[PDB]
Amino acid sequence: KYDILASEDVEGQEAATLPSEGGVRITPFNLQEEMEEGHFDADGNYFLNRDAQIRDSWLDNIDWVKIRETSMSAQALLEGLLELLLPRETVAGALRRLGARSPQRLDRLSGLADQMVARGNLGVYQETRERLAMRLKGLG
Amino acid sequence: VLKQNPFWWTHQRHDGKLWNLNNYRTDMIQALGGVEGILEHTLFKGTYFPTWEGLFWEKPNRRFTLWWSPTINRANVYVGFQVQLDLTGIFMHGKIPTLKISLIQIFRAHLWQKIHESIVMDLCQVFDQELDALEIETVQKETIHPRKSYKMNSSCADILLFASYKWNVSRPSLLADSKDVMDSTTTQKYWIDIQLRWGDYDSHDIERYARAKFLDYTTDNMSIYPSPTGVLIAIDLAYNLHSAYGNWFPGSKP
Amino acid sequence: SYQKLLKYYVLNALKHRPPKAQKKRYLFRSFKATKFFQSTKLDWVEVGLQVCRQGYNMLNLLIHRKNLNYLHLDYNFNLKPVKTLTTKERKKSRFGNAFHLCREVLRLTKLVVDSHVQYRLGNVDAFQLADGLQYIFAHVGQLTGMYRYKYKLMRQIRMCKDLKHLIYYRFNTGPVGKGPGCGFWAAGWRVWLFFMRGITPLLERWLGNLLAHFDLELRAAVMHDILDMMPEGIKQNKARTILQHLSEAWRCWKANIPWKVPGLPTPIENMILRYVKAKADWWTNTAHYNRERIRRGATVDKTVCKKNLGRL
Amino acid sequence: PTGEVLSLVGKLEGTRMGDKAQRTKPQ
Amino acid sequence: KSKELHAIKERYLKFVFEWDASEDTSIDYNPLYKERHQVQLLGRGFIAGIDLKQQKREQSRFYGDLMEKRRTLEEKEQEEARLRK
Amino acid sequence: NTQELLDLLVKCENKIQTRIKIGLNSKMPSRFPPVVFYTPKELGGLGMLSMGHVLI
Amino acid sequence: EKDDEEADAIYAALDKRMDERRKERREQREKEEKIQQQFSDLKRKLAEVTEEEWLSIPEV
Amino acid sequence: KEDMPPEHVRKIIRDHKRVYLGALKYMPHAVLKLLENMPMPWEQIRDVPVLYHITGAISFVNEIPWVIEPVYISQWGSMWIMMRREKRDRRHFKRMRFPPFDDEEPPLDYADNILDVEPLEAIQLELDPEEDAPVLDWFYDHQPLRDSRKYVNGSTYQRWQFTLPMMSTLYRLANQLLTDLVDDNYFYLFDLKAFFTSKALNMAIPGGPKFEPLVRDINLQDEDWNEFNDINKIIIRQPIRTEYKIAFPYLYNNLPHHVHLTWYHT
Repeated sequence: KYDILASEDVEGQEAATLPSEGGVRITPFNLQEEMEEGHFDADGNYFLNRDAQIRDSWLDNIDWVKIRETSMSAQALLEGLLELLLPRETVAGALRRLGARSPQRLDRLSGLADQMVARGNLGVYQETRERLAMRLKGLG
Repeated sequence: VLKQNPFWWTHQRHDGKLWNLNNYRTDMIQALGGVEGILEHTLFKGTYFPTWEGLFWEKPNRRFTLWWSPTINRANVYVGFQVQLDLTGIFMHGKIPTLKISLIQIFRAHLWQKIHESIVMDLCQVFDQELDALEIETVQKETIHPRKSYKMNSSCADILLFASYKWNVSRPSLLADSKDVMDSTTTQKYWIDIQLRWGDYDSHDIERYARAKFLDYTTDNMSIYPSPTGVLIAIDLAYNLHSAYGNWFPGSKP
Repeated sequence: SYQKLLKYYVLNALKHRPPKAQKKRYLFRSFKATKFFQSTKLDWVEVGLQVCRQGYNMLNLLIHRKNLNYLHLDYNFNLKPVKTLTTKERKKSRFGNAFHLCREVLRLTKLVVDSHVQYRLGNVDAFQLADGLQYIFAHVGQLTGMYRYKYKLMRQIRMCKDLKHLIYYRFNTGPVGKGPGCGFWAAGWRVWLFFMRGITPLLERWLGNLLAHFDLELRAAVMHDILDMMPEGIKQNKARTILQHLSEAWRCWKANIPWKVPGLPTPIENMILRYVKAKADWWTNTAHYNRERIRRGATVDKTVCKKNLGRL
Repeated sequence: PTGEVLSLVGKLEGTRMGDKAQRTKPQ
Repeated sequence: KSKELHAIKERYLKFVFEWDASEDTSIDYNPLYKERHQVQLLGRGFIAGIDLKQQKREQSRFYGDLMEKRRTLEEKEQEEARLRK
Repeated sequence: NTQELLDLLVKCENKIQTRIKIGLNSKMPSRFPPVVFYTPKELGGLGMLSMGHVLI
Repeated sequence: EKDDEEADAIYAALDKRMDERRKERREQREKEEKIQQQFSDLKRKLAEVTEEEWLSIPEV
Repeated sequence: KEDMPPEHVRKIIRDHKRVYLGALKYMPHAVLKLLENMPMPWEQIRDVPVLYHITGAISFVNEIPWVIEPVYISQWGSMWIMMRREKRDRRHFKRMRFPPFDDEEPPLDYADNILDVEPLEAIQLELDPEEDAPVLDWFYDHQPLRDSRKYVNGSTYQRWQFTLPMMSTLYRLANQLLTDLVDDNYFYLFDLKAFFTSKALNMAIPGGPKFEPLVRDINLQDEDWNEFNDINKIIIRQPIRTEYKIAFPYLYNNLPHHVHLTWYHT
């Protein structure tokens, strides 16, 4: 293949660092980027390295450079939710029985359930008071 | 013979020559807009030869695209563009790598800054030689940013003239505006600007460019100028054209 | 517009395929069976805002999971770069057409939901809401720009324009002058609902991804078949010799020469001859196909074209 | 005004095959 | 007439949002296939969408006169009574 | 007299111009000014003999 | 994680629940929709040769 | 089996891990079901069932919009009447400004800015008390007659049984959207079979669709003169239109294939 001309051959390729000025982009004075994109030839042609990749029509044409524009303790949370929890009733139905609208008790219980899920267990809404009280006893 | 012969039927030697096309070439030249109209799109006016008859070539893609650059890299041909070359005031509408390599090699070693510096110091020497008779106190070489030579979006001060008096300056008029009206005002410090550009085929009008640059930069915020009175000399290196539109004090214009 | 509506009416009637037999499997029932989902009964506008924000967060998480912070996706679902993008950066922000199709679908959703929210607050009127919705559903190539990321979407856009023409010119008759006052949004809405029927699996699949030498091959297969019944011990000596004999046979067949190795076994020689015949047939077929393609106008490099020429 | 050539079919009513054909003089 | 003979001779011998108006049919030479006769539906049926008063003004007026002829004075006054209602 | 040949000639002229365009730049332009091709060879241009209805 | 693995199992069950709509027919059509087959006769006959002709194979 | 209160998911979403990721795979379904269950211009408010994720990752509308077709067409007929009667009253009609909201504002929270706001009136026709009695009481409901076991199958809303004074009232209201033909003779040589035949014969009925050639074959300039088709043996009285080749596809046509015979008189 034709020997790709070196960026020193042209010379005067000042290593400019400014990316853009006045909105318009600043082209690099060095042909390293253009050579990487597609190599020159021995006589100043532009055999372009075939871009074999996924199509992304937004990226290939960026609108002509577009416009250039605390958690409580686990034991504490369990104890509080148990205090908010009516006898022989899960957390979910506890949301139900207080959802026929004390409001403050309702959103307190819902929030407790929510960060309890955030802890890493998603079976919160499917546990009766007996199971979670047994869990509290096990951890206590 | 390994070459396919278009003229399998006729021999030049026996039949003669059955067609002539020199008239076609001449009519082609005429229809293209005359020799001069052909050459306007070329970079010839940037070579500053006096006339076109006495030249010859040396027997080219690179030469072909560079020579036809002012009519190819125009904003009309490619749109959604004007990425600027580094350390240079040139605008390449569209990524033209062959034109780009020609344009870097033609502007190597901070050449644009060298033109700006040379124009500045030559005009400074001119005003030093013409200090007293123009009623000039002194000439001050303004602190010019290294990238101000290739600063298109805005501009700053280049050369200042102190009067030791109050100059009477006129309205902003072009360098050829022999008929200029008085501004009915006075000033003591006079500014001069050195603006360089690469006019393409459509926008090589140095007079309009100079007028627009002067009327925009004077009314600009990123363009801090010591006095509202001054001149802005725009020089088109592409077609070797020049024009200044700013104010004029006595003797300044000629 | 009338004739173009009729064209798709006729094509729908003609290209109609019977709905395939299947077993009823309902997605949302499976969603409710698990413990991860629950149910309530909300106002439509509330769920519109929920879905808007949810889709916005999904797209932001897709962007930020590359830990790149140089693209900005605002609330109206515009993906603007924040800084001028480097060539290294313009290779990592290559998402695919699916991403921008989904982003523009969510922009359409946002437009509809925010129009309803405008009506609900008191900003606009019922009639103004209806006119806004028809405008959205008709002018969607001028409000979203989906069609860049899928070209077939120009059938839907032209069809919504066709419906606009068919409807407006009976709406605007008599005292009703020409202007922005028609709110019969029922047709474009359907057109954009049947678009999502089709592309829902496609975008779901791409979310599922993102988140959570034919002659040489034939020669290799022939060599493997020969070596399978060949001695295991003779593998570094006889396999190379057999391959060289096959290459010599191919060269002789190209040169119309009678390649023959007396030392080669008769069954091995017969297998090599069969391989040579198959290779010659494949080469002849490929040469004929390539010559026909070149004659028709197919473009190829001069070197491979010259190779095909030499084969012919 | 696009720069692509246009098919000469239909745009040649005003010309003949030889109009503007000139013969050179002896040299 | 000229287009008829031409028809006989012919027979026997970028994102575009809007449709190109050259895609249109219906440009006939036969005046029976251009100026068709419009259904009147006994003067009592109308077209969907269009404004009713406009159609009632633009209808062919055949059946109005045929009523005015055939209708007897009692049916005439009943029809006038409904008209005034 | 041959119309198909006139159409073919114009198509092939456009193909030649388009290949020159692609060699000159990767992206296809709008309103490439024709004086690039038709200018005589001694005057820098390529020198394309034309057989089509191109308007300057 | 444990919760993450449980979620992945649940979602995989969800996905396999869905294509079950046409799973049998799709899989049947896909199943319904070679060189060694052509070379089998010569391949079988090549094992008939004895080992005294294996190391005697010449090279080009 | 647990309809959880509307004030739970509100807080969950307002307050914001493969559990959260395996759910986002289905957002096109959420969009499709939300845009599908979109209120009609006669409703101010529509309360829809919602099936959400316990993290607020995704929220589907768990409903299909079933309608009784006569009632839907009559409601949109009244809509047509109203939106036409209004535009002629407001000669300067101000369109909504798109996009409705600025590109940098997070969506307004429903709980604070829309929850207790009493919405504006919807588009609704003034149904006359006497001549609209059969439909006066339930016309502009969400799902009319859903809980009246006399007229609708059940709460699943899959079958309607109507009386004739209701069907007449629904028929009068929809008339602005109705053709008011009594036949299908209007559609002679302008129906599905005619367009099928014109497509198969590679011709266009003036006023109809224009497809592309079904299969490349002989052409009207591809057959020579024979002694059969000699144009000197042919009497021309009236040109053989293409409609004559659609109406009688076997008398007026060489090689007719895929010719769906058009229905004759009615």
